[PDB]
Amino acid sequence: EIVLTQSPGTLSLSPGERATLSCRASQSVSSSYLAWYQQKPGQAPRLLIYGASSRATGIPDRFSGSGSGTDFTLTISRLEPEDFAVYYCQQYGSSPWTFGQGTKVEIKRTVAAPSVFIFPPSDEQLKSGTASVVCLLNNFYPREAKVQWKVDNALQSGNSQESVTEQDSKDSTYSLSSTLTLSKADYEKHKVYACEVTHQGLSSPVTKSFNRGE
Amino acid sequence: DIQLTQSPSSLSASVGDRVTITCQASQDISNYLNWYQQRPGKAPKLLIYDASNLETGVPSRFSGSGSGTDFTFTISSLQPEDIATYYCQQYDNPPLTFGGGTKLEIKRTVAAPSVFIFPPSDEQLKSGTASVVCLLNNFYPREAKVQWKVDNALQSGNSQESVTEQDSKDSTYSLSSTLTLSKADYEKHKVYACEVTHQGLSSPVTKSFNRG
Amino acid sequence: QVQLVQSGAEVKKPGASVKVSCKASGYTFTSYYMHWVRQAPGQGLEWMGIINSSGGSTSYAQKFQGRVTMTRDTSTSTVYMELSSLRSEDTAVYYCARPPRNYYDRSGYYQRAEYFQHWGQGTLVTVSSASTKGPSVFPLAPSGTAALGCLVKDYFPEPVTVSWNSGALTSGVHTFPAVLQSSGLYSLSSVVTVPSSSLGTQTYICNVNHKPSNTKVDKRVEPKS
Amino acid sequence: QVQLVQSGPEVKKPGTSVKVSCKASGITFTSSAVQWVRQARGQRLEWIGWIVVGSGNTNYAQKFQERVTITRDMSTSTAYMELSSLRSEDTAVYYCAAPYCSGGTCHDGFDIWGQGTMVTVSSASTKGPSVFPLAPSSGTAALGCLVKDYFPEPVTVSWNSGALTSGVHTFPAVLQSSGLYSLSSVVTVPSSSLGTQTYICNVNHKPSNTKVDKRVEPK
Amino acid sequence: ITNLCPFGEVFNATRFASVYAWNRKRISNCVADYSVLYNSASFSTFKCYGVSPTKLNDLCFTNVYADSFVIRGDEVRQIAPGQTGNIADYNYKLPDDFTGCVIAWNSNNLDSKVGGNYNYLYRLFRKSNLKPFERDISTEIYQAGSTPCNGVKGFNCYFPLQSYGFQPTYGVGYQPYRVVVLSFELLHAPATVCGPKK
Ligand SMILES: *[C@@H]1O[C@H](CO)[C@@H](O)[C@H](O)[C@H]1NC(C)=O
Repeated sequence: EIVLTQSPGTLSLSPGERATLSCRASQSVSSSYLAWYQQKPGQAPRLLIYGASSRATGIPDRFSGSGSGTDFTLTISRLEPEDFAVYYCQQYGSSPWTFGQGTKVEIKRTVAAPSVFIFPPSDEQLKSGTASVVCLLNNFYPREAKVQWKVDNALQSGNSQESVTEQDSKDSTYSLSSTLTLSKADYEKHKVYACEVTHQGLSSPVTKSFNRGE
Repeated sequence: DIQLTQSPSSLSASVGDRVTITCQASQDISNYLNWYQQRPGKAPKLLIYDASNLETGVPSRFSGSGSGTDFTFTISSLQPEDIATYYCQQYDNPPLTFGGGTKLEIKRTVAAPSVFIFPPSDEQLKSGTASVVCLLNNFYPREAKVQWKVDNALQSGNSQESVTEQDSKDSTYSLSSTLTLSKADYEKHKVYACEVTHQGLSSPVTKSFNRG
Repeated sequence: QVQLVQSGAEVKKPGASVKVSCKASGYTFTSYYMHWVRQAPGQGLEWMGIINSSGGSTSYAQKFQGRVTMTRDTSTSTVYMELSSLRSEDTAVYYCARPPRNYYDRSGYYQRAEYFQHWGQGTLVTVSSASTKGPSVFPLAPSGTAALGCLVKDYFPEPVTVSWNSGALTSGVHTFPAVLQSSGLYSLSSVVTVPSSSLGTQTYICNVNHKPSNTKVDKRVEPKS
Repeated sequence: QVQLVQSGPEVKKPGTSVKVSCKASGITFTSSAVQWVRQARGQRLEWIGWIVVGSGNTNYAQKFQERVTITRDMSTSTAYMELSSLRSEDTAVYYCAAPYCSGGTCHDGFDIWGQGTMVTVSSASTKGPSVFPLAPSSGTAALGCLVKDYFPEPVTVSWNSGALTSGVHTFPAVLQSSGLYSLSSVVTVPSSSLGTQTYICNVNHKPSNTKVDKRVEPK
Repeated sequence: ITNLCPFGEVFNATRFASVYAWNRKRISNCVADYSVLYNSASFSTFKCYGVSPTKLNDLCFTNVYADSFVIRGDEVRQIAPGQTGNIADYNYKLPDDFTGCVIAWNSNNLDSKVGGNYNYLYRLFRKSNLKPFERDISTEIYQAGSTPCNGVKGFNCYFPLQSYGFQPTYGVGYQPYRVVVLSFELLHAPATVCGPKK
């Protein structure tokens, strides 16, 4: 096999800068048999570059490719918020047609405070015997956030699950959803439900709360 | 002349089913019968010649049979791009004659239309006429109701509809309705809306704009 | 590589005559018969007649006898169909169709093979007193998925052809069939759906060609501001 | 319109086989080639192998040689990838790719890709999802939907049949220790449109063949 | 015009050529007895263009050509003027003004093997269609893209020939068929191939 090493593992840059991604092969590979793909979240790979220097049809000029022998470079000049993706290099001139590990290109942004929302379980879900409480953290950067569930001023542990979206292609923010799951009985034993958000963009932790039945 | 009666005039079937249409000749025409497929807006393309022979390049899913007066044409695995009108044609005796045709349609899952509305261009307003366009995109089934409302007043007699043929890929249709007024009448009103009723919509969907 | 390329769509007054051409390329012109088949809008196919490309002998269907003349020019590899005393029923798309050669079987019997393996693109002939008029092209400005388009209005006769970005854009394109307005002029619209993010980046231009009036219009459509 | 279209998501018990289809349009299929690649959740692309349409010659990576069979059907212009001896490590999204070809000439790279086919291999059964509204409270408000207790991935969530897309966030699903999956899809809208505009979330689970339209109202 | 033309050599030959490397026998200065052909019932295809076979014993020609090869049964229809397909475009092309006969018979008992007969090949890839009566026997790697192949197989670099692998199949259309094409040439020159009556 031919080993494809991409460098670096992750790449954080502000919009407008120039990103330089390196792809190295364990032995020489023909230039007209190296390709660059761009993969966005929830999307198929897209042919960015072929032949190590040729742009596929409809690909913008800010994408460029170069290199030879055992070293190839994909350069994204004039970086844009929509360019957050994983970029892959593939050689297809010698079987097996190996891929690189990919390079994660992320966008730098001003610090943004999350917007915190709370949703009590619906009556339809209560009739089923299980209760789900959702705390939503909307449009914050950086990724690092802390969510604490409190039931009657009692800190919860081992019963909540978080989910973070990918970086937005427009404002480069993140969004978090935390789901607290209880039984009908356990949910109805208590009164006040609160989720506490600690984040860099907040001077003090922000608690959003609701009262069961009001 | 020898008359070729085709049956059925039109039909519909889902992807994967077997379809068999028939062509009957008024007199004996031996096996000199051919089958053409005409996709919308293009010239007929020969698929079967001499009632059983597959034309070179034609997929094996097509077949034909017959000799004498009765002939059949069959698609084994119906495919999205088989949407066309099919004609039989004899050459046993001049003049050459064709069948009446058989319009084949494709059944698929119900898809709701996407509705867009387009105010008249300022350039067209200069000419003294206003055309409002309502677009329904990629829906099934074909039937839909487009209703124009001007300041909530239902309009009839001043609009025209045009429907595309079934798309060869996704088997959906598209529709455009154009409401035409004079500039004087157009400037007299504020709210322009088109209302769409379709099987893929639980409730009618309205798209509107204000002339301002 | 066989090509049958026919002359452009025409409008002719009633009682006049029309001559449709069919230029052949990619094969020995004189080796094949040439047939003519016409199709009225929304109707079936009708056989008109046959011409020998070598010697120019013809045979016409009875209902067109005395009204149609079929000719051939070997110098330009072109076949002509001329129809006179045009009526409203003669409004149709006219096609030249080519079958393979005939052959002799083992017993010496002449066998015909009149199945049409090649066709021209067709020629729309409109029989009407109305005068030719070039169209006006108006933008249908856009707002996920957005939609834009071009409205081609007040032209005669059919057809017009609409391409997008000089043919670069084909996906999501719907060119609707024309409608005959109450003013006797035709009108259609061509729309296309695109990604919303592309609204501010990619330029969209519709190219409209009405050949019967030699009208070529390029219309840039941009979101309203 | 030039496209490659793959089959829908599949759930297969371990040890069985899965056959993914790849239909080509817009291309001279007879002159092209189709490569198959797989990507695990949050992982790298993994080359499986390719086939030449005209000859049917195949070449596989060493890992799939004994387990994969790639074929084509030229009467339908459709290529196929079959994976046998399914193990839990085969749960991934499988892509086909092909170069565009003009009759005899072909593009010098795989520029056409299919949408992908999500294949999950496990012993658990197929369970449809239950959809619950997260209603907005009483200058911008937030609403959404809860898609709970389904297996396996994926689920698709749209709003107002695709009309509403600004401000939407469909969070990646989390597998709740019971072995079923839960996901939430929210969207933010101005506070003046709750009592006037109607919002409906449309969830589809192809593996269970379940279509649901849930309206969200403010309490 | 002297002795008899050796048609039995062409028709009853033990082995036939691959269609991409079709054989041609040039027949000159002899008396040709075509009765052994058109009075036989063993042929599944017998089509003559520009001439009736029943008159061949009463005709004279400058030269005659006999081309022989093996193809699939469902491909015999491509051996005719104006046809298309892999055989007509890439292996054996008849001219539009062809004057001659196409004669084909099923040869499953001769050219099929239970394990497949891979001696018979056809050209699968070519940059352009063959001119009439052109023979191409090159084995150069076909270049599908714009990248030179340098004689090495790979992506967009394919071997241009493919074997039939004839087997005793169930459908006759898949079985091998032997084809003889007779071309009758008429130049401004004395006739050297004549029927017995002339
Ligand atoms: C080939 O041999 C058979 C049987 O021996 C004979 O009937 C036939 O005429 C021969 N073919 C020719 C062209 O002489």
